[PDB]
Amino acid sequence: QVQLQQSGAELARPGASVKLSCKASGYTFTSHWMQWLKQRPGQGLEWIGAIYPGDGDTKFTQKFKDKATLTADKSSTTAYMQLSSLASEDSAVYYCARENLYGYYFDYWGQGTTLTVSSASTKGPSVFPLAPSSKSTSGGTAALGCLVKDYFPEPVTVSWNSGALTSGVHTFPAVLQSSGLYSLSSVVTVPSSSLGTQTYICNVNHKPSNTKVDKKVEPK
Amino acid sequence: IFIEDAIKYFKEKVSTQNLLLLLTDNEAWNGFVAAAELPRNEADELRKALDNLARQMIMKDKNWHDKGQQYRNWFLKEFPRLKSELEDNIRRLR
Amino acid sequence: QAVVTQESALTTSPGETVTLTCRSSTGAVTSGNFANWVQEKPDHLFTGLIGGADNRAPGVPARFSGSLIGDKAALIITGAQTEDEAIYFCALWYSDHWVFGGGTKLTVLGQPKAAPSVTLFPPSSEELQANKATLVCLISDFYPGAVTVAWKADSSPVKAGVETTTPSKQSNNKYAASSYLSLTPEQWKSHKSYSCQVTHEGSTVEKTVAPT
Ligand SMILES: [Cl-]
Repeated sequence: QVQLQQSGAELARPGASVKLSCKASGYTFTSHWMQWLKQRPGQGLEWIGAIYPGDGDTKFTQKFKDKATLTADKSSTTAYMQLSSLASEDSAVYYCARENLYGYYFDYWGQGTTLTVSSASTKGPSVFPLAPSSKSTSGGTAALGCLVKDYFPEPVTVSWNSGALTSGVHTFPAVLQSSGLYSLSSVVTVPSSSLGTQTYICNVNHKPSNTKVDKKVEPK
Repeated sequence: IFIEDAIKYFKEKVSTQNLLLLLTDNEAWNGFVAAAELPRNEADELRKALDNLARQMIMKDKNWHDKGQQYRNWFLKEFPRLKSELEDNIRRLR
Repeated sequence: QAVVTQESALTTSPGETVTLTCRSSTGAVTSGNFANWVQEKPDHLFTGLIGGADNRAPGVPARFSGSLIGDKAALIITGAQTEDEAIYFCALWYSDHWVFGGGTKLTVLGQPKAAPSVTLFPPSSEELQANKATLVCLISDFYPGAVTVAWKADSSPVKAGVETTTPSKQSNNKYAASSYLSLTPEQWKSHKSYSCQVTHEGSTVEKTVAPT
């Protein structure tokens, strides 16, 4: 199976630079143009450029020529995009996608890197257990969760039981508070009888502050 | 070495169009190999390598695929020849 | 500098055929523009549908087809399903770069009203021990995607410290929102209860928690 795995710094200062990466696997890396795109919040896709890992050739829209630098590593089969002179308009989610050489469609996509360009301090979240109270636990099932409080910037990823628990999981989009800080909640619906016997763990990661926490959610 | 050196050049100065023009016309190849004073044995090895380079470029550049415009431009400039050659062929048979 | 134009929005119904179009500012869309369509679904799920105007990508249903009509490039959905409610982007190739259009939001009519599920959590003792308190009201699976949230302290309205999200389309086409009430530990233990009241199309769902 073809897979595109992205990685990169999620926070940068204005005027600074950052390099994002896209690791390709499952096909002949040198044979297809690797696309790079962005989506700013509340807008559509914008195409930045492409690279042909066979010979390192590149393509750009004029707008990004002296801003985005595309490179590729034939042996580790990873494409890179360096962005320079960062500004506000550069805050966006960055995608890498394969242009099928003879199909011409964009078939496989990276999961996107979220990048914020800001001069504000990172803040890591407090993580609180969201335990159901007695009146909310008398039913066949109940919702338990994690409150991910007061962080900056986006994103945070939450999973449950290191990914072995997936059914009933609902992670909610963040609120952006008037303090300028974000919060979000993740919940999972589970059988009521299991609260207090079964261990449920939320895995929270906030990379810009290197906050990585696995919080056990106890019965209330 | 020399041929190896030549390939690294056809990728720098020469466009895919110009390379095909060189490969397609036999008058053009001669003006090339004779002017370069190339040996005949080495000449074929080189003509073989450029064909190879021309093929790698076409795969790479969708502009030279069927739907690609450089192809349809090439096809447009070649059309007057194909038409007349097919017209002459028919007169004979008919 | 080249501009690509798509309809901003179209509606269809299950079973019907609908056509999306793509226009180029430089002239007619030709085969050399390699008209490219991608679908965007919730949580930024992008899917390549069509390449080179009519090449349908593997795994894409038959009901999608692509064509050069006009003048323009077109995306046809021959018998739309409710699961085709999405944003559709069209990109054109200009010799040495792609340009994306602004995308078309396709609505599929006939989806049934769904009332929200409401889950309300009191502050944790951990948060309280840190001299803070937040009430959490999670709101999910409602359609259409607008709700009103109100908080009550005992029976009185609360406006201060309320932070509420915009609704967000889930993968199953219904909406989710959340609302947070920030309090002091003092304010929390001084009322007998707090409530989250969510109104959706004239009907209200209410949840209540108390200091215990
Ligand atoms: Cl829920």
